[PDB]
Amino acid sequence: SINYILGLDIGIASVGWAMVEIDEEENPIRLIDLGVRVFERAEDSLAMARRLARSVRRLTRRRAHRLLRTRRLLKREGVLQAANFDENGLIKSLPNTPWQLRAAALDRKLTPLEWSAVLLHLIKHRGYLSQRKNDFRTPAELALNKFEKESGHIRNQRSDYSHTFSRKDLQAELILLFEKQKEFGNPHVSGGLKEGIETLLMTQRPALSGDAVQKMLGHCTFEPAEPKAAKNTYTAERFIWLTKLNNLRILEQGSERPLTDTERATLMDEPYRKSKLTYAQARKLLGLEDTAFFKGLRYGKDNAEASTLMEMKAYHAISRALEKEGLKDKKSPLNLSPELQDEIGTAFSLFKTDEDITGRLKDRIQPEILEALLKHISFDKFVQISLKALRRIVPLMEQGKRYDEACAEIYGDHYGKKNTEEKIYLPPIPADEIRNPVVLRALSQARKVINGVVRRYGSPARIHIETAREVGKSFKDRKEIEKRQEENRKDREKAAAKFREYFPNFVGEPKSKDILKLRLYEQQHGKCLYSGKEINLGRLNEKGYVEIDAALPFSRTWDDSFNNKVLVLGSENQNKGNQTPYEYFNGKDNSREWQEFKARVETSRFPRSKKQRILLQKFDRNLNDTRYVNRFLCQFVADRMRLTGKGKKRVFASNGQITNLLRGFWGLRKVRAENDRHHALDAVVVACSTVAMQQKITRFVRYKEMNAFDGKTIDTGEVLHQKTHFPQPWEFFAQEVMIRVFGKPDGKPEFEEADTLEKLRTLLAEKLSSRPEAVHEYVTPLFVSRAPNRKMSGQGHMETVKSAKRLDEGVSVLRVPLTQLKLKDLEKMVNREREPKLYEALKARLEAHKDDPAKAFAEPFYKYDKAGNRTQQVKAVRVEQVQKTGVWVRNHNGIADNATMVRVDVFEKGDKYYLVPIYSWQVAKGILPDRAVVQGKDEEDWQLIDDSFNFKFSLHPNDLVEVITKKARMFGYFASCHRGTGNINIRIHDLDHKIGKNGILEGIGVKTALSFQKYQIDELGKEIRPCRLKKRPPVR
RNA sequence: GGUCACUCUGCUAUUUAACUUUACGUUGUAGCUCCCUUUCUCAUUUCGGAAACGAAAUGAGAACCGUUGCUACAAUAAGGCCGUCUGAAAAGAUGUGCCGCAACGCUCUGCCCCUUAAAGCUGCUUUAAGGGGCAUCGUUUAU
DNA sequence: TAAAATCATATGTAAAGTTAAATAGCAGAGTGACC
DNA sequence: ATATGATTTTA
Ligand SMILES: [Mg+2]
Repeated sequence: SINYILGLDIGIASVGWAMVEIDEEENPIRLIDLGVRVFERAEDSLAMARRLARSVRRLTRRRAHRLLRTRRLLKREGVLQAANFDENGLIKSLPNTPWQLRAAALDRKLTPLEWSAVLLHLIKHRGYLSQRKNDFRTPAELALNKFEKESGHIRNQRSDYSHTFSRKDLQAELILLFEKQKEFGNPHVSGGLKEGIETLLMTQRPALSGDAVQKMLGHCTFEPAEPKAAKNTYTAERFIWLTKLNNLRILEQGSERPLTDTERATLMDEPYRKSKLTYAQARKLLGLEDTAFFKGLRYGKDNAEASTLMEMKAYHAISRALEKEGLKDKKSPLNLSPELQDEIGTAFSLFKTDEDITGRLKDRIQPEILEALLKHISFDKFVQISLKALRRIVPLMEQGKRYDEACAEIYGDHYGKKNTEEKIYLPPIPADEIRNPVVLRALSQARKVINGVVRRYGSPARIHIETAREVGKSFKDRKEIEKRQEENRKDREKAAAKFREYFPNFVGEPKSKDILKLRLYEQQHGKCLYSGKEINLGRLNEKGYVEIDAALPFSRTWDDSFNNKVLVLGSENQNKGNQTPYEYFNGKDNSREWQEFKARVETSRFPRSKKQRILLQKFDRNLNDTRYVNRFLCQFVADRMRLTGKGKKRVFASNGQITNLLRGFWGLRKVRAENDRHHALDAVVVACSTVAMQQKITRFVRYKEMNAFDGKTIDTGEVLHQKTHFPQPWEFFAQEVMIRVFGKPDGKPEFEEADTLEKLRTLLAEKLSSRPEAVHEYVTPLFVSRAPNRKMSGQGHMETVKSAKRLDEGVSVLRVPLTQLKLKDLEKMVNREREPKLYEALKARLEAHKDDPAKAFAEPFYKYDKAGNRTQQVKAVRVEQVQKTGVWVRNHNGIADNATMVRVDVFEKGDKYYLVPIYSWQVAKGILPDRAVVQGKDEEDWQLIDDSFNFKFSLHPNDLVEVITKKARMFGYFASCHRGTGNINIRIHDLDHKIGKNGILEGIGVKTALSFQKYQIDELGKEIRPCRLKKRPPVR
């Protein structure tokens, strides 16, 4: 066959792959083949969006269900008498004054209709119930009075948020309303009715029930049939304390030593004996004259030995719960067998509801103790090793054995249980282990590419993959990194301690967002960074008092990084909406408030990176998934695939820094020429990168002070690039590579590409004259393959609903806010002529404010009668919009634009092609469209399809298409189809931004097309084979 | 001696998946409401008149439609279902009711492509066996 | 004018929480491949 | 990014 090395540059969206032939001494000698697999889809996540849509489906459905149940309950308790309901089960003549009725129920009897309206309104708007284990008289009255005698509206609004009502405040309202209405008569104050209404209002499903944790929990390292153990387990805590104890090291004057058996015995039961065993305390218990330090620590400008080193969190948690419930003496030790401690830790870790926990503990532990435990405990996180393996390992570590010693005595080695069964073809990725569809897709596509090169060229000798790791750093660099991480650790400790201070009643310990809140409270000086008012730290858990605002919105930045979050008031955050602080304070004209906000920012303890981001006034993603893909790939490949290389480790995990340095050392520095083809180039370097070069680079950067991106060292002040030490594979490596990868010659991107075998072979036999091994069998050009998306589902329609009452005309009607009503919108306002004075006044404001609606309508706009008096305020106006097509939604009461076109069917009649667009909602419906696009006309005047039309094929996104238009011949990848125009759009495989519009041929006609035919292509860019459909495919 | 990979532990930073809720936003429908096109009915006032009667203009009042603001109800993908109790059925009662914008895969089905063999035919076709790829198929994924 | 290109404009949003999984890096203990 | 109205250019 042939001996090559396969190199891989894998990203979130692409797999650049390359092959290099090596000799019997495994050096590189020839570039055999290369390609780029682009498997992404048209651009949070798709899975995240799916999850949010599912959650809102469940929310809508559960509210509808409980309101249905409420109407039913009202019927069964005789409140309503079935002359009250209609065909739809709705209540006829249901009054629409429930706030006023909720206020009046404090002072009079209510009509059965009034009282039903009150109950349904309370249950529909039921407020937020805390989910953490732990006027007046009425929120209604209060709302009515201040808000409406003073705000004009009761409900919250987009830019004017006004109230926050607890579910318990509304529960108090409900109870007080039944008590009052029973003072006044109201034969509808049943005990059953009360129970039912209050249960419908208060009930909500648990966040975790049953096996929810177990289905997510991992499995043991050593015995994979067993689940992980919880950290809040006597066995797991004893394991962690034994590993900290056996691995503890005293750095003496010059020598270091492990703890003596006697010292280990002096410490063993210390974390059990007291709340925490700190380093300074252990120091005092150990003798340890002052010229003795601990390997680890920090030993900075703080009391480092005050840091903990161990507390038996679960031991003392259980102990303190039992103590606080008068069941264990504080002085006395905990009185439960370790098996029971493990069982109760596992219980509160796997299960969170009282029901589920008791269902696993009642027969194991005494009901007084279980009562005390449900009350004060919260547990989580689970260590990496099951309880079984830990029960086997921790006794040996009690004896002094190291971690690996015990693991090797018991299981043979401390590497754990690995499945390694070589196969020639990489086995599919388990996908049980990877709950990340983007990572899973990248891994599956890399598998497809690898098994493709194996089906085509046999087994690779060695596979080199580019990871996301960084080169072993200097000793100064990583100690600076350590200082900064340690600064953060101490900030998190201070926040957690502050939180324990203010909230002694909290059950469990602070969670991450809790440390986030208080760490912001610290860095911000205890004030809302938008309003300047101090934050009442006593109520952080009150829903709505303060909210963690993504300063730059998630919908616009997809950013959750700490530098993006500020701690602001609930009202302030919600009025901010999805604006940036710059937009929110209008800092174009430095508003009185934008000057203040900026100042508040500059006087904060924020890092100067966060400060710059909080104020950006400018726009124009994810590498975690990439590193994850790669670590997994390397591990997977090594563990499971046949390789011909000489050694035992035939997979080399590389990283971008080694590729960057080799491209800088070999000439391929490539400022900003980023086009899909480049991923092949990297792959080549990855295949040429070897372990020796890894090691040598690491030595130069760590011990010889080399910068690990530019490749330069500075002596005095010389600035020398270390190019010499890393010879490229062959002399003219750069030139050949550039030609093979990109078609054109290295020096000039200006030249037209060689786009076939003959042109490319001639070009590279010419340019590099001397090297005759450059050309050979496999020197086909680089044609970037793209995965096809032939999936039939997707977003059915856009999410704005528009009025279709005038759809025959060909217009939708949507009510636009004035602050958004720009002057081109105004002339399409519906009452442009019905209300001429209104049109003219709106025009006047827009013209006076240079057509800036936010400034034009910052002052409230009202209508005026003929007498000149002020009348109603205008905050929005219906506006007409063209609508020639759409999706009926919301019980056929509105219409929305199309969102996703699933496929385009092509037919032929008289050597003319026609296009039938099919969208997602039609699949939902089961409709297979009859009419093909006519450019100028609406869909009714489109071409009916019947027996007289020859179906050619169907077309999904990124299917390969060839269109010949006696003006030009074009080949690609289908992207879009224009219903208005009837044309298609195609991506050029390499998305070369010089041809088309950013690499997309927009507006390609296929009506007069000489030839219009669909192709396929493999993972490598090989085997381009046109295919013809036989029978037109249904949609269901 | 170094670098690396992996095992476990503490930590820092970031991300993913799953779940439970809130409040908005949009559309429709109502009630009160703002403007306002049209159309009636009446009044007043000018014109005309032999009479009755007609004509304008203004001002009240309605009504269709448009529609401003507040409140409520319904819907919140398009589309499909499930338990329990009555009931011969028709169907009624009922529920912390369940799915639907992602991904993987090849066991069943559909659908594209390649190889090998056999036979035919003057490059195609049928039978067979194997091998891929994508799915409207199986599953993660159900009351 | 019919068909093909080009330009142009619009896309749902803010929170509260219970969880599990992953990776990059710092540090501590180890084994083994590899330079 | 896609979906598609609105406009200009081309056969
Ligand atoms: Mg915000």
